[PDB]
Amino acid sequence: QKIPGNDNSTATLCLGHHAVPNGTIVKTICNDRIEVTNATELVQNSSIGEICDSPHQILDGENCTLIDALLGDPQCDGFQNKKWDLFVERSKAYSNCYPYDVPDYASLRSLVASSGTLEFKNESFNWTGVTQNGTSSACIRGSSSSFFSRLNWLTHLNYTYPALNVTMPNKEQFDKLYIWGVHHPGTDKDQIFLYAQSSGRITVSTKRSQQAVIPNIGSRPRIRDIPSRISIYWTIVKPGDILLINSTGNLIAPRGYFKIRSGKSSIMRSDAPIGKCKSECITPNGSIPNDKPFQNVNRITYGACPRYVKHSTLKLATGMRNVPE
Amino acid sequence: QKIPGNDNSTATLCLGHHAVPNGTIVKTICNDRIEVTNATELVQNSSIGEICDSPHQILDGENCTLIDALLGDPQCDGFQNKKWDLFVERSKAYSNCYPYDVPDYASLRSLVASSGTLEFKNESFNWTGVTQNGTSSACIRGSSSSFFSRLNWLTHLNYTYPALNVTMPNKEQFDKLYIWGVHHPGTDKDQIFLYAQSSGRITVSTKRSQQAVIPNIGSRPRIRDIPSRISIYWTIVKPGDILLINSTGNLIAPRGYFKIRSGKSSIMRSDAPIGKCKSECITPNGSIPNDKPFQNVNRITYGACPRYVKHSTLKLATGMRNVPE
Amino acid sequence: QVQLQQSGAELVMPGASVKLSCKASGYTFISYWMHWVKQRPGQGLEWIGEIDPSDSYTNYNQKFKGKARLTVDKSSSTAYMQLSSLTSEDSAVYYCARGYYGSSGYFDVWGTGTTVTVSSA
Amino acid sequence: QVQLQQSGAELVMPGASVKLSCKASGYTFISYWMHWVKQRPGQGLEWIGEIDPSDSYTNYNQKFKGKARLTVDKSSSTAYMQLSSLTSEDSAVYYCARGYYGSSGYFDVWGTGTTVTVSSA
Amino acid sequence: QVQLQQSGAELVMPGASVKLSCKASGYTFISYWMHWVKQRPGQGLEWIGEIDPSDSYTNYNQKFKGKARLTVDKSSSTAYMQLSSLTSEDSAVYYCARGYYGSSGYFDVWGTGTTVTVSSA
Amino acid sequence: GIFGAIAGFIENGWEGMVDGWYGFRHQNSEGRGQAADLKSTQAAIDQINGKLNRLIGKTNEKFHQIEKEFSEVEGRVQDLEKYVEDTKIDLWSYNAELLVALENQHTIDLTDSEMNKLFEKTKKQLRENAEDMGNGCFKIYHKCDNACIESIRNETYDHNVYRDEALN
Amino acid sequence: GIFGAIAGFIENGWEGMVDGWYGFRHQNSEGRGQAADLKSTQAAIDQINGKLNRLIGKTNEKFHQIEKEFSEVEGRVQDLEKYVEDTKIDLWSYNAELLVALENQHTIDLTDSEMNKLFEKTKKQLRENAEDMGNGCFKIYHKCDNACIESIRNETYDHNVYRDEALN
Amino acid sequence: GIFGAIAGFIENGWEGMVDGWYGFRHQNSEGRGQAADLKSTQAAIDQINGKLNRLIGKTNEKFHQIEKEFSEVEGRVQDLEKYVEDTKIDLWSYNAELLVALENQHTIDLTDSEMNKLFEKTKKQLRENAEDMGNGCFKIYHKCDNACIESIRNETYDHNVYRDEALN
Ligand SMILES: *[C@@H]1O[C@H](CO)[C@@H](O)[C@H](O)[C@H]1NC(C)=O
Ligand SMILES: *[C@@H]1O[C@H](CO)[C@@H](O)[C@H](O)[C@H]1NC(C)=O
Ligand SMILES: *[C@@H]1O[C@H](CO)[C@@H](O)[C@H](O)[C@H]1NC(C)=O
Ligand SMILES: *[C@@H]1O[C@H](CO)[C@@H](O)[C@H](O)[C@H]1NC(C)=O
Repeated sequence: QKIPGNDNSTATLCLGHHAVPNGTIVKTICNDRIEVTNATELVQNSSIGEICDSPHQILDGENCTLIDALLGDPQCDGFQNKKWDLFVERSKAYSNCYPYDVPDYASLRSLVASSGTLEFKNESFNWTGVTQNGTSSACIRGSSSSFFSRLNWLTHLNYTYPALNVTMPNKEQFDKLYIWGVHHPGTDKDQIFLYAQSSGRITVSTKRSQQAVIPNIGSRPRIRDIPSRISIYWTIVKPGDILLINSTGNLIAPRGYFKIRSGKSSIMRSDAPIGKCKSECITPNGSIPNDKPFQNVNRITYGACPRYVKHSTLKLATGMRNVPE
Repeated sequence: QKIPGNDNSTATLCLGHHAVPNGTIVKTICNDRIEVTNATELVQNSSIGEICDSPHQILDGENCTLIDALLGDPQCDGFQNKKWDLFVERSKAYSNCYPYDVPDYASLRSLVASSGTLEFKNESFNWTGVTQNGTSSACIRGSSSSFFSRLNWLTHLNYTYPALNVTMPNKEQFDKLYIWGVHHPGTDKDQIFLYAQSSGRITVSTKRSQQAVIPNIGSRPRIRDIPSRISIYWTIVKPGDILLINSTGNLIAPRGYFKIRSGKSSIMRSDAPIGKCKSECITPNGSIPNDKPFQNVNRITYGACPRYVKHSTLKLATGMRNVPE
Repeated sequence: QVQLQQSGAELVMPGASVKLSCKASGYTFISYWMHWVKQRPGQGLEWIGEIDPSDSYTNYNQKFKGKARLTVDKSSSTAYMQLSSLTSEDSAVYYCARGYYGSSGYFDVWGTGTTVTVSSA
Repeated sequence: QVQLQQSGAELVMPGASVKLSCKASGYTFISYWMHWVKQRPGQGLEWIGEIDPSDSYTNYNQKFKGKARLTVDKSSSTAYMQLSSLTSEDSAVYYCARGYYGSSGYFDVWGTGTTVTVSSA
Repeated sequence: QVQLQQSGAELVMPGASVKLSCKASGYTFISYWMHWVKQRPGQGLEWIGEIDPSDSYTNYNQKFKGKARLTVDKSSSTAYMQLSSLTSEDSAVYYCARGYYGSSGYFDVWGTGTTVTVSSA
Repeated sequence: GIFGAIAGFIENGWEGMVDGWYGFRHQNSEGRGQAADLKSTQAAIDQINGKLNRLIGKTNEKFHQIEKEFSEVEGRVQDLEKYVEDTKIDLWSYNAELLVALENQHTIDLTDSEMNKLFEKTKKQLRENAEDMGNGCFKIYHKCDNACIESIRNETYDHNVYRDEALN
Repeated sequence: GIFGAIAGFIENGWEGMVDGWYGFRHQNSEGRGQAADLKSTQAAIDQINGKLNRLIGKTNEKFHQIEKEFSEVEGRVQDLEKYVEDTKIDLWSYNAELLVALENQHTIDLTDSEMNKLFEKTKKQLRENAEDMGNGCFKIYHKCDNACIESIRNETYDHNVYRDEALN
Repeated sequence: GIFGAIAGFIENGWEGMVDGWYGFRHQNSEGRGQAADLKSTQAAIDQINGKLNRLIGKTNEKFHQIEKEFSEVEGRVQDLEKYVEDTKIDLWSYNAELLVALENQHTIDLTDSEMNKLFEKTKKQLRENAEDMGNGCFKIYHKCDNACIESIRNETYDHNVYRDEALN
């Protein structure tokens, strides 16, 4: 802003503008390397690396998977009947019981992530002539080798498996989710010895819809000494409807309904531990601050989170054009 | 620009900007029929009509589909063990020998398209007591009627089909895609006389998952004198995981495994022949040069292609506003 | 194609008058100027005048005042040359040339020429 | 971190000349002004002069003509005073200070001072 | 709904003073001009004067100097006339009218009128 | 934000400017020539090239996608695939039409005015001799030759005041 | 829609401004100086904050979404999820890049000129005292002290136009 | 890219926008008045109608789509359908809010300034008797009647300068 010199009669008042000696390079619609005085980094480049559960109700998942948290996971029975707003599943993911294989595992994971409120109301039933509370061999709880706490391992009683015809009406105001299963033995001799005679048949039907399954028999690869699989099913019941567990063979019946609420809940496969902060946006890397419009941390989010973009350094021109000399 | 008189009392001058008498109509946010000096046609209106394959290794068509090549089409034996970055499927392509009916055909098509790397490692197996290397009638291969080259046809041997229990673990460090099938005959008498006794029972289980199928016996309409179908299944195996083919009846077994890696390949359905350019964008109408942001050639693309829009004449005002007259 | 089509040859009396033509085509007439170049056989090229097709600005060579005049017809895209008081020294080939605007004056497109001959025979 | 580095103490003849220095760092030299403030022992601070580092515009205090002279070196980001005809009344601690532009002149960053003693001992 | 409400009928002595009212409503007062039109019984309409409600700019008819005086009250959105030196020739019906700004002056909304009678009876 | 020059007080324009986008047409005693301000047209061409760097070339290498061309109907998942492909195409077609509209509008808006530099350059030697000209042709009363227009082009113009005409 | 001042005739500006975003210098007889504006800097900061209201905060509470990472390969249902998430990410990344481009351009465009208020304010008293200056370096021929510059910055300036000894 | 007139030096404006958007106001010996520039208001209404031509009517005629209103939970695909519908609306709502913001900003920008046409028209007739003025009102020294202001409105003015007085 060159000013001529000491002038008396005139006054050269170079009414100019403001400059900053340091500059920040931002992108415009014309030039990709323009420089501005100040710039706000819109994309959250990095996290604090930690999950902080103070604003939300983040439930830890150390040696826990959510579908086994629904089940009787012996390493995860300390999280039973626990509310959560965000379940984090640890990358170690060590499940130590019979190998469950939900045929629509992603669907059940997304369903209970959407519900997010674990209230297992232990419901009485009409199982007559069965052997409830079976003994597993890979669930490790109290050195007793019990089954899942929440699923009942119904087998023969007095060498007889009657055709079960149990029901429990929905006489309440909320939905009742029934998490049941069907067992896939290694051999036909195993099914004959354990559950019933010859094959098995299950027809689980609500009033409005039905779900039937035939168990499969075959020699699976052994996981922790089990040549078998258990496949888990879900039977959402609307108010006023009737749930009717009609099974003849490999029934793994629920001990009670799971209360579901269409609430602010989700799941997130992560590895960072639980800490203490004030931030409501959580990422598998860790809880990031919410004061950014975009991010580059990860795709998977929960809560009031910035939107994921593929860029890394979108800086908003939070000032005028820099001409720092 | 109307300039003043010559004399001008010899004390004058002038100024202007621009003109060119050509005219090009572009669209703005205010008007839709404004005229500019120059304009770049942002939408690739037309192609060259031919698939030219210099940047991407594009594998040929010639009456054989990708699933035909994966099944080992007797019409196309010259495509085995052939790497490819882009597959083009001819519109004149037809199936041969047995009509395969993959129950999730688009899923397998997309899976092997994303694979894009054919190396059928001819893995040795333990098929004992079966009549492998079976011969069909609708196959044509040197006028000899030889079955699929990339997988095996197994029937009874010495009027006996033992319950096969083979396994081959993943001792390597890459995923091994296994392509197997189950045979759906045209008659119960055909099932009894040809494969095994009575019905069949097939379960193919990995450590991490399981796939099972019961064969179905029907009376399907004849294609090339074949009143039957086969259905093809895939059993992706992670490193360390162990595959276990378990079957009692109809086993259309692999002769090995297909190598799969997370490549950047894709399938494409087209009819254009093979030529030469330097163009890395391919469309079913033929390769277009991707020196444009958008296109109106086709929806399906491969590689670095402009984004398909429903417009046809998006012209950017590369120049400025024209006042020609 | 930008071509300045030009007329044929003429033969008139000494002291008579002739009117030449040069039809412009393929481009907008009022954009670029017109210039005419005289070349006597065995001699050098000479610049005689310039015109503005938009509003008829006249600038002539100093040696050719009152002898060469420039007119245009904007309807037909034609540039005309009227010559007066012809002498035997005037026999030359007159080239109709295009011209960039003003004193820059680089003649981007030329013409073919008319054999103008002055004789009493 | 902005700091106005300052030289050591000097002890010169009465009537001789001394040239102080103040090397500015951490900020662009031409932006903020440079001011020098004199403080006698036990007395009040006194404002010497004011200089523009961009083009060497100088205004001096009315008691300080011919005694203080302000110069800058824009390459090394430093400012100098030159003292002429020194007397024992000039013995003080000279602080080089930054400043806002011009007459507003609030000295946001100060210096450590320079003990200048004028004596024949 | 815009309507220019007026007062009732009023009777004065000859030479007395009366002040009329016209309360504008339904529109912002300072926008449109206020005009007064007098209709004598059985005669033609006559234009009295014009006033700017924003800043009290007044232009009067040439026959109405010293006789009509136009004032406004911007708080209550109303306009007044002051009458001086009244005579029996002044008995008529006075209509207050709105108007477009300035000389164009088309009276888009009219008023009901007030009967003013000047008599000694 | 139009500036009202290219459609405003520059009403016709001359068609011969093949070397540059802008120019400084003039009229002298020695011939009414032309010009081309390389700085302004270079700035305009540079911002067009910067616009086309995000557009012409350097696309997104999207290799494998979903199947968009379809056949006889299969299920609800085919309807979902068609719906997501159609919504992507509608979003991208709206987005491309919007992008063309904003960038054509911005190209018209920026290639407009910036002739105030010539105004302020000419002011201090035009302020005294018959005062101020701005109607589109700078009727410059500085009696000069092609050297002064060369200086105006070069942005190296001094202020030799013409006090012979102060008011008329 | 650039106005060509901050990259135009305000060539570098001066960095000893910590009192705002826009400036006012002077070269009075009582020493030079500078002072920042009150309402124009506040207007620029207010529109920046208005931009940041829809950017900083007001993030949509998307609680439960689809799984965006996969370990195994499933096919039709999986690559559709990958396709919809990748198209959402590409659309939102283009939206973010486009948004940054448009409002960085708009921030550069609006933080430009607005000298015209000072030009018109100085104009009527700078008509007869040796005319005017058009740059950002006003030669205000009104011989006035720091109180005059206080009136210039204070938007309350009476016009004592200087009668004689002007225009030579 | 604001121009600083409507919120700038048009501090109040008058409320007779019944015949046009833009106005022409005056002071006279023969009474004041008001008009409307038919060219400017017709231009502005033309850009408004062109903005509305892509918006009012001509909607994208999409007949069959995926089911958006849902029921009791199914698990897969329904979650994907809700996700793709949510993101579709989330992108379209951001796109609608962005479109409203850009077009309202651009409408405020284009319905701004354009005093420069009248300024350059009046500069020639005020360059020698008094000078111009831009603070609020537009002072014109040319003593004339409603016909001269009509010629100002008609954009056909002859620049007849009273040369009797220079600046006083
Ligand atoms: C359970 O988790 C803890 C850390 O949370 C870990 O140290 C331990 O090894 C885990 N249990 C097993 C059986 O791996
Ligand atoms: C449950 O049902 C069985 C047979 O359906 C019945 O014998 C039994 O009494 C029922 N339970 C109770 C608590 O009544
Ligand atoms: C089975 O176990 C549950 C608790 O897990 C208990 O309440 C129930 O009485 C048991 N039933 C039998 C038959 O042992
Ligand atoms: C400056 O303006 C303020 C209000 O804007 C008011 O005090 C007065 O007009 C001015 N003050 C001085 C000290 O001139």
